Amino acid sequence: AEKEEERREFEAGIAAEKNFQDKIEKILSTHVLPRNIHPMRR
Amino acid sequence: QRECISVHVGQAGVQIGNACWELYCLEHGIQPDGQMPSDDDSFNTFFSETGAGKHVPRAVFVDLEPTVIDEVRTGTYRQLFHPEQLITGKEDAANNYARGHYTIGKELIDLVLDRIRKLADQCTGLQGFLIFHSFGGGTGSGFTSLLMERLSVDYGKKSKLEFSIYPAPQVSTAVVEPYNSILTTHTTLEHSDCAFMVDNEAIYDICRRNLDIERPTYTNLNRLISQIVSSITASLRFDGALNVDLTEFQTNLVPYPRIHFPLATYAPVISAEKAYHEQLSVAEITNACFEPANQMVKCDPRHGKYMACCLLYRGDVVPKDVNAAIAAIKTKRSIQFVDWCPTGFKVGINYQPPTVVPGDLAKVQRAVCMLSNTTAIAEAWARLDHKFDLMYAKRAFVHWYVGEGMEEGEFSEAREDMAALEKDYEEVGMDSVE
Amino acid sequence: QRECISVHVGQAGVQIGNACWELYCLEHGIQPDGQMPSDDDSFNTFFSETGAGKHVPRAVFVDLEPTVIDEVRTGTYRQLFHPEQLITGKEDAANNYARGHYTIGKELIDLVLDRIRKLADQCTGLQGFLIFHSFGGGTGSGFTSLLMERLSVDYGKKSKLEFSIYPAPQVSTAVVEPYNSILTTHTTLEHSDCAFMVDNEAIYDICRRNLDIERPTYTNLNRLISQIVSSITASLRFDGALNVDLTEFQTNLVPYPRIHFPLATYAPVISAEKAYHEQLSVAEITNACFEPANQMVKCDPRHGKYMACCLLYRGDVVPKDVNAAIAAIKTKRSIQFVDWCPTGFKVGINYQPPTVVPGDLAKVQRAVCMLSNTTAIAEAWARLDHKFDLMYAKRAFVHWYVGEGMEEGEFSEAREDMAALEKDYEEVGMDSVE
Amino acid sequence: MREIVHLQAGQCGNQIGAKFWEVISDEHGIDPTGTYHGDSDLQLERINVYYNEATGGKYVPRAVLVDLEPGTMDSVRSGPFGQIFRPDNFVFGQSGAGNNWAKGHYTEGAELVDSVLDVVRKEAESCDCLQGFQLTHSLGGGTGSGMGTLLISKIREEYPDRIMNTFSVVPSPKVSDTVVEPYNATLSVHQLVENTDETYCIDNEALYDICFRTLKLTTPTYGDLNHLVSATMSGVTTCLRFPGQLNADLRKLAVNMVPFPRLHFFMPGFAPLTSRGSQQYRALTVPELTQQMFDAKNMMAACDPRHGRYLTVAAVFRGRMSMKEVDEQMLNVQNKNSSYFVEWIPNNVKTAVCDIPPRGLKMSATFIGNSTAIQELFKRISEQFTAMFRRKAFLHWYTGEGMDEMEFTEAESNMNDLGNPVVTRGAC
Amino acid sequence: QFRECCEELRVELFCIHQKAVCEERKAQIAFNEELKRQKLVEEQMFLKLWE
Amino acid sequence: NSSNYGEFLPMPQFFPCYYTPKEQVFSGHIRATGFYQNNTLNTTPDRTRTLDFPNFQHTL
Ligand SMILES: Nc1nc2c(ncn2[C@@H]2O[C@H](COP(=O)(O)OP(=O)(O)OP(=O)(O)O)[C@@H](O)[C@H]2O)c(=O)[nH]1
Ligand SMILES: Nc1nc2c(ncn2[C@@H]2O[C@H](COP(=O)(O)OP(=O)(O)OP(=O)(O)O)[C@@H](O)[C@H]2O)c(=O)[nH]1
Ligand SMILES: Nc1nc2c(ncn2[C@@H]2O[C@H](COP(=O)(O)OP(=O)(O)O)[C@@H](O)[C@H]2O)c(=O)[nH]1
Repeated sequence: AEKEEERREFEAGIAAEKNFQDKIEKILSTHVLPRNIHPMRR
Repeated sequence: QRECISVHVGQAGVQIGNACWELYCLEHGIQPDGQMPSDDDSFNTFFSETGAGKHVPRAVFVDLEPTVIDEVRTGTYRQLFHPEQLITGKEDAANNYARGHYTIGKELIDLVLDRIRKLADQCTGLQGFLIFHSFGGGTGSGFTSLLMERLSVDYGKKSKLEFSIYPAPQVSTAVVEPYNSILTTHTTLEHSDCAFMVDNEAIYDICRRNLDIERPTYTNLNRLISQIVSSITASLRFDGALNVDLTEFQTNLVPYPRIHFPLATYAPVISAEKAYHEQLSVAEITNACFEPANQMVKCDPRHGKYMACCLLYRGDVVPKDVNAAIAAIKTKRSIQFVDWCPTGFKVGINYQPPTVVPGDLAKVQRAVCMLSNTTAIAEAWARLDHKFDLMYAKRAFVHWYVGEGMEEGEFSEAREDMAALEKDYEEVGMDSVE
Repeated sequence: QRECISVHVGQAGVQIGNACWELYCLEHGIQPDGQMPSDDDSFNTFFSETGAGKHVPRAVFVDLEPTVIDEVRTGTYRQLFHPEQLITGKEDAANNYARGHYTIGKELIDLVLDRIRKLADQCTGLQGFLIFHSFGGGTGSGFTSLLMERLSVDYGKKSKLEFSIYPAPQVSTAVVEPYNSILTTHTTLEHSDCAFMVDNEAIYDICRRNLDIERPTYTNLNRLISQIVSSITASLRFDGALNVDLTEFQTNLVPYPRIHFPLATYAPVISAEKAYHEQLSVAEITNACFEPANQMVKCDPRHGKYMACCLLYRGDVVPKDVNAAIAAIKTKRSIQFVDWCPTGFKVGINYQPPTVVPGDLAKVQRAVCMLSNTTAIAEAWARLDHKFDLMYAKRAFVHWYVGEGMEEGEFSEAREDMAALEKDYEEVGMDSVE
Repeated sequence: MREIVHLQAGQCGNQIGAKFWEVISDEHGIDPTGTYHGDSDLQLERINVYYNEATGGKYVPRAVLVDLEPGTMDSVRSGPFGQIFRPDNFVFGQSGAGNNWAKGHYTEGAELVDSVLDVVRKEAESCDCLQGFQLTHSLGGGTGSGMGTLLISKIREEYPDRIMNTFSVVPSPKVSDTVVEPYNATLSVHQLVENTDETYCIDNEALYDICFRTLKLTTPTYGDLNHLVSATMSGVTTCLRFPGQLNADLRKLAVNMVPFPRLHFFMPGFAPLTSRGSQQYRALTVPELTQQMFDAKNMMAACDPRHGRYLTVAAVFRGRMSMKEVDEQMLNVQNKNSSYFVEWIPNNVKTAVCDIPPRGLKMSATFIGNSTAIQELFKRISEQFTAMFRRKAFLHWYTGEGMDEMEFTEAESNMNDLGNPVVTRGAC
Repeated sequence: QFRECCEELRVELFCIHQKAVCEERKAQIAFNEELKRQKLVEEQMFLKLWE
Repeated sequence: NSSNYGEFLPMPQFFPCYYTPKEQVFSGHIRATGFYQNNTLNTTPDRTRTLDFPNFQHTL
């Protein structure tokens, strides 16, 4: 058990890393609250 | 909630302000007329709001002579300004400090204080005043000092930052320049609270050598000053990692109560067809600040010691890249600091890339103004002293002043006061031996 | 990290710089303007990735005559350098070491030194200030003098290679060329590191035989000199089995601290229709490296000994075939080596194959740059002294140098130390008898 | 059931406390809106130590947010957990603090201290059994030093039997974001001697040192800095929040950790600290946790422990771990490093092993150490103050606001009399 | 809250902002070149007035 | 020359790229509406050390 449990936690950490990478690419896709742009643009 | 009243006295002040307001307008986004584009609290720092979308500024343009206010009232900014804030005289102060201070001051000073009072009534917390002028003619000097006395009477607990054009140290453009300049130095030592020096010839040289403009004009000379004033008083306009206040500039740059004459510099004065070739990183923009050919005053810092330097970073700047730059610059033995101040640096961070006016400067991602209170300004002070002594050896050009009404003793009082300034600068100059 | 500025001073240098850079780029990748055409971290050393993924050069083309430097800021590579980088003067240094270490120079020297500062503040491990300067036309001699000295002071232990071009045996394109040399080696013998001297007379001879080119021009020579400078600085900008940085050259070639004057000789300098007939095998290339009719300085190796030779191979070089070559050489009796240097030559192997600028040097999958502190450069050193003597004899072409500074003494003072160099050579070649 | 009120003073204090509230909100499972979305009932079992109950489960943090500049709490409320505090806790006023201790202690700061204290009162009698108060501030500069010390004095004279935990950002040697840091910090340290119970000094230099050397981070920003402060900020108070064996609250740490009533200055430390690239090359366990914990490169204050004797130390471990590991490696670190530990105070380690680990990790450990390396930190800024004070510089604003020349000499004499006991403990 | 702490968001923001700076500099270069054309037209005008 | 100071109408590609503001609406609608003042009569319960509402069963 303490083995299978340890292996399960390691796999959870790898899957979390993968999800972080997909999330980072999605949020770097192109992302701009109108307030962050002075009337000059809008 | 935090705002400052901008006063421009004389052609110099009016024109610095011309550039000053054009820049402020652009930064915020306000259009010429005053109405905003088809649509924030930043407008509260310099403008107001009439409840109709016509931001009007907290500006008092005073000149004893027209055509310099009439250019403003005729040009494209006739509707940004309140049509009566632009106070116009009827007789030029005539490069006469004591005409602007003794005879033609009383036909206008009541109106000017009335408008300062009206602007300060619409103020929640007044962080201070910004007095823009020269150390030159009567409009720039005498009316300025006569204004400073009344604001010391009426606003004695209020901050008054000052931006002044020091006389050109080598050539100049008038012959009573040292007379007027030492008189306004004597009358603004005890009333002005932090007065930034700007020399013309330093702007001249930095425009010729860094801006790649072999034809610079006054439309550029204080177009740079508009940038540097905005970079000073923008930390209360935006947020930052290390936001700095107008009282923080004073409490971190004027160590003794009389030493309130810092010299400034701007960072990236790069020239559009020149910035495709540099990192413009924090370390090298700080090195470009401390390099002795980018100052605002023609004075060599190597003949003196730095006492307090405030760096104002605006743009995408990392405070620990600032840490690295300061750690690099404090190891060089050429830049000498005073020993009664083991750390003499202020850092200010603002998340705002600088606005660029259509013209000479290119925009950059990072820009710092470095405000240093150096002991090397005593060289310029003593050079102006030798200038005045050489002219005053035989009462040249004194008959105009004593005929209009200034007494003979005010010149000797100004001489003794600025010689005391010399002695104070030497006294903070030498090290501790006890 | 890996870094090495290139301070090309004088026409020969600037001109050669043009060649050296053209080669650096085509080899690394930078396009004429830059912006790596791309689709890894080589550039870093002899370049600087600025913003926008740019690639700026690490150089400072200095020369007190517009002509040359101007033809760079108006041709192919008028985008790589940042204007400021290339500093130019107004009046020429009319063949006069005087105009250098003395007049027309006291001025420009200040800036070039400041520009050298920034080009080295954006770095992290300056592995050598490679300075390319001829030994004739004032500039190349005088200007270099001032530079070398200043650098030696500020940038101390930092290496300072100087691919100077040695004066010529016969030919020669200056009747004052002699004077400058015996006044320029009084500064490359006391403020330098490993000045690789190359004579123009040899590249001439080689271009005729091996390169086949019957009448190539200057560019053709400077281009061969590029392959050599390249090979030297290739282990610090690419990979290798047995690398060798600039520091290793200095702590392996120079024996006593005043014989820093080695000679170089490229490898396969074959010519297209002639290379398709040879095997350019490692041995074959080194067999030619020590040949007496390919050394890049007329000085013949037969009438001399080899204090310590350095061999930097490039391209397909099995690291167990060089030991073969070095043995198949040390075995011979013609090549003689000072007894005081048991170990023979130091091997250097890099994979990056010599690139080819569509011009002369054809495609050879291997090569080697051979350096050596031959005990026979004395021959040339002596030829020089005779000229200085025959000329100072009737104090000729001296009124000039003494009218533009240089007290008459210099010539005498220096010529003595030049003869001191002679003894040093005929002293380290003496056969250990104790 | 126990109880702690969070004071935040100054810009640095407000930002570090905001990161603290974000960290423990995500630990307890509280969303930004205040509602509860968690997975374990132990999170809700002891939630009302930092989090006052409201109508329907919108738990409100019991922190006051104080500055003389009405600009930083606006950023706090616009931040990623802004909409969770009570708006009556936000107290401010447009004035120029001006990084000035006199202006934070004898003027507009002393104007606002009464209105601050009213909210501190209301949150203090809205309690069941208050352990005490916990002020986050920066010693260098004003507001956090001036009003922070004035608030500490007033709270100590109001409730004198409660534990005061002041997390202070002490000025660093290498750089200085303001120029009057010795001036502010000698007075604030003088006031922190005979008021507080647990000071925690954090240098910014050590923050960037653990950001670069250990974290291997390229552009470490102020958010990550305050996050590293918030890690130990949260980890010190975990046995009053979560179950586990060998529980330890703030007063148990204090009695177990301050020998003489002046030497209550502490060096925090959080050390399961690995980079993203070095995480997978690791065999995370209690021996290695002790290795990074007692290593001098995961420290949070720029003071090297190897130029002083450890007076006493705690490790607040968290996680499902065996205790023979922590017991035997505390014994082994005491036996390996003996000259750096005092001999007149034996068994000078503390172990407290809470059960719940922080999110994203299986075991963690918070380091508290009363090293005699505070010697250099005090002596250095004593030297800087004496250099700035012999020549009578940067002080006319203080005398204008109403200081006396004698008070600065009192503060410097008291801070030197704080540096004297740390001399004596280094040589018995 | 994920915007404010990832550090690759911040690096990639450096990248986008530098690209925007470069393109904006190009627009400025075009504008200043247009200023140069306007000055040349001014010079031709003053030439023909002089003649 | 003073006409240069309002000329060259702003293009939609001249401004700085982003605008990070300091918006005081929170302070704006808090400051005028008080800073809270404890002007009340106390309602705190009879708090004891550890025996709030105890039991006195041990007696005759
Ligand atoms: N940017 C800018 N600076 C100016 C301008 N006009 C004057 N200055 C500065 O002002 C200095 C001279 O100021 P004064 O002597 O007071 O000139 P004045 O007020 O017009 O004096 P009068 O002839 O009596 O009208 C010059 O040396 C300039 O540096 C301007 O139009 N633009
Ligand atoms: N590779 C190469 N060498 C050159 C070239 N031109 C001149 N040289 C060498 O340079 C020597 C003299 O030229 P320089 O020293 O560069 O003359 P300079 O730098 O113009 O100095 P001044 O005449 O005072 O201006 C000659 O003896 C040549 O051997 C060239 O175009 N290419
Ligand atoms: N860790 C951390 N330190 C900060 C932060 N903001 C400011 N500081 C530090 O606080 C010091 C000065 O702050 P201070 O002058 O006291 O701000 P004030 O209280 O408003 O006057 C600086 O040296 C900063 O390094 C933050 O968000 N996190």
